[PDB]
Amino acid sequence: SNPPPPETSNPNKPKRQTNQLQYLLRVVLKTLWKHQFAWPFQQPVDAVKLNLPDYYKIIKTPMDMGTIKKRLENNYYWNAQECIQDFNTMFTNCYIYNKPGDDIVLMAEALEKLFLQKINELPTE
Ligand SMILES: CN1C[C@@H](Cn2c3c(c4ccccc42)C(=O)NCC3)CC1=O
Repeated sequence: SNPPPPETSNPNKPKRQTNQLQYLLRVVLKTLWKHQFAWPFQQPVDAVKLNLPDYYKIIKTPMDMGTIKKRLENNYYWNAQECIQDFNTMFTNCYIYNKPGDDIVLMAEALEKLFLQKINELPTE
């Protein structure tokens, strides 16, 4: 009914950290996760429960911070850009599905503002 949970662990992928991946987990994710607006974004959108039966028709690639958090904890990302893309996909999804001015879009905008500020201080590759 809902799409399967996105993959958060990669078998046979070696454990490798980078400065940027460390920053994305220990600074960026940590700051966004504790924000008062984080909660709609802490797990996949359950469009069946939330009565959004057109959501998956519009959103071909769902993404959320719970998935990102698990991916970072599991060292699923090969590089920081994959993780940054997941954050960007999450925000884009919100902006192309919901009416501007709806609470959820205002919440996404506040989280993205903080995200982009932290990304301005991303360590150089
Ligand atoms: C990440 N999500 C959550 C989904 C459910 N949803 C919506 C609002 C909303 C507000 C607070 C929690 C969930 C909310 C809102 O303002 N207008 C309608 C949609 C839509 C979406 O893209």
